Amino acid sequence: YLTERDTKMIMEILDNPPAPNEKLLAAAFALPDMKK
Amino acid sequence: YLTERDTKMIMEILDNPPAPNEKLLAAAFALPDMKK
Amino acid sequence: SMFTDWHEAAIGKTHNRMNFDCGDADLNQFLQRHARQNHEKGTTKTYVALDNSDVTRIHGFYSVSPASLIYYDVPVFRLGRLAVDKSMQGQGLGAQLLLSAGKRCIQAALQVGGVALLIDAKNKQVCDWFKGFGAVPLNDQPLSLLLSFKTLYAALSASGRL
Amino acid sequence: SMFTDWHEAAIGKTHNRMNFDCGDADLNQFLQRHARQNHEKGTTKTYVALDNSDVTRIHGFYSVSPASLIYAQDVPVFRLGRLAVDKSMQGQGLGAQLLLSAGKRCIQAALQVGGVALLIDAKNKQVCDWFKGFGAVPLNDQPLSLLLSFKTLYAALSASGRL
Ligand SMILES: CC(C)(COP(=O)(O)OP(=O)(O)OC[C@H]1O[C@@H](n2cnc3c(N)ncnc32)[C@H](O)[C@@H]1O)[C@@H](O)C(=O)NCCC(=O)NCCS
Ligand SMILES: CC(C)(COP(=O)(O)OP(=O)(O)OC[C@H]1O[C@@H](n2cnc3c(N)ncnc32)[C@H](O)[C@@H]1O)[C@@H](O)C(=O)NCCC(=O)NCCS
Repeated sequence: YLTERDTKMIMEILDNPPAPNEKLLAAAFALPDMKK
Repeated sequence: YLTERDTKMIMEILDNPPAPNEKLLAAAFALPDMKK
Repeated sequence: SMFTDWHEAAIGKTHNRMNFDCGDADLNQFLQRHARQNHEKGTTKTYVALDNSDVTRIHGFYSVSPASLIYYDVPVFRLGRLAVDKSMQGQGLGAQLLLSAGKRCIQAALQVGGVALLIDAKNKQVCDWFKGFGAVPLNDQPLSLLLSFKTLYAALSASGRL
Repeated sequence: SMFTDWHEAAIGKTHNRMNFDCGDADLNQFLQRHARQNHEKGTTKTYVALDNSDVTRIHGFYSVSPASLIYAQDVPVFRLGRLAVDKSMQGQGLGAQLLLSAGKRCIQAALQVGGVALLIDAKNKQVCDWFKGFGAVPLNDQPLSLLLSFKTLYAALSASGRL
């Protein structure tokens, strides 16, 4: 059910993965260290 | 992308789950106790 | 800067589901009517952020499940729901929960596979919020985004949450 | 009765991939050429049954991944994409033990992140028959696919104390 445009996009995003943003990083650092 | 016939069967199998047979049980008892 | 006086647990019997208001009736009603039943069945697991002082008060929740996208198929975990109480929004808790869900799903994926988070956005306001974190909206389904475990892992590794 | 002098590990660099023959070229070549790459990427995780004496000898393997079936009027599952036992070691119950071990691994994940059943890919109808043996129900409209409840699997593992 993925369209050609998206099947290509996703393949590219997965093979060539972006680095994390400042917003994504800030969250990682704020998240308390918890188990499970 | 699941047919009406199968969507009904699966729903029934999941709501009313079979008990394990002797072959499934025998394997469970043989399987060495190990970790993740 | 960010609210951090909370703790994460699986949805349980003692948690105050009725006081939770994120401003969206569906997400409120999901938590109230369906979260625990779905968690018992295994259809979707719901994790709540509880106050460290009032341990029955829910500041927010998220829900996950395994899924695949068919091009070969792509193994993913679906972030089906994420929400923060109106009283607690704009203190970074939403962002922390996206990260925590990423963490949980990556830890599972190490055992049984999965490469990305498939994020369900209800409306375009929520979809915008997710784009903020580097989630890429799909062209053919504009209220669905994808976010690499590579990307998520890099961030969690950076901060020592993995 | 059954072969039980083996132990499970994730596919690794130490494991003798070239000695493995299950009598199927594709499954042999999957283990030899694709298992490790797919395991590194996260597309499918492969677990191997090693001899307790010769810890580099592979008696058998299985591979899993998350997936969902869409109802038409979502079912969260783990796909058992592959299971195989060396020809030298077949007919000693190790195949059965690996189905159970894959069930165990996927159930433990499903406790964290959801999933209700094992979706089993059968290559041919001989293998599909073998799976029916264990209470796996073939889908009508996908004939080489079976479903086996985590409730069913859990009952069996709980019975034996593997959970
Ligand atoms: C809104 C959600 C994500 C709460 O996130 P929370 O505020 O805790 O997250 P966090 O503090 O990390 O981020 C919010 C901050 O991001 C910034 N921001 C940037 N883009 C946006 C955007 N599109 N929408 C909101 N905030 C945004 C703002 O500065 C805001 O203060 C969540 O509760 C939700 O979407 N619930 C559904 C409720 C709904 O759709 N409608 C009611 C809204 S009152
Ligand atoms: C044989 C497989 C399934 C692993 O099973 P394994 O023999 O290790 O397990 P286990 O001993 O529990 O089961 C085999 C026993 O079940 C019974 N059995 C075997 N096949 C069947 C069947 N189709 N239907 C019913 N009972 C069967 C027999 O009594 C046999 O001794 C696996 O290695 C496999 O078949 N791989 C694919 C190879 C292929 O397609 N062709 C080459 C086969 S030589």
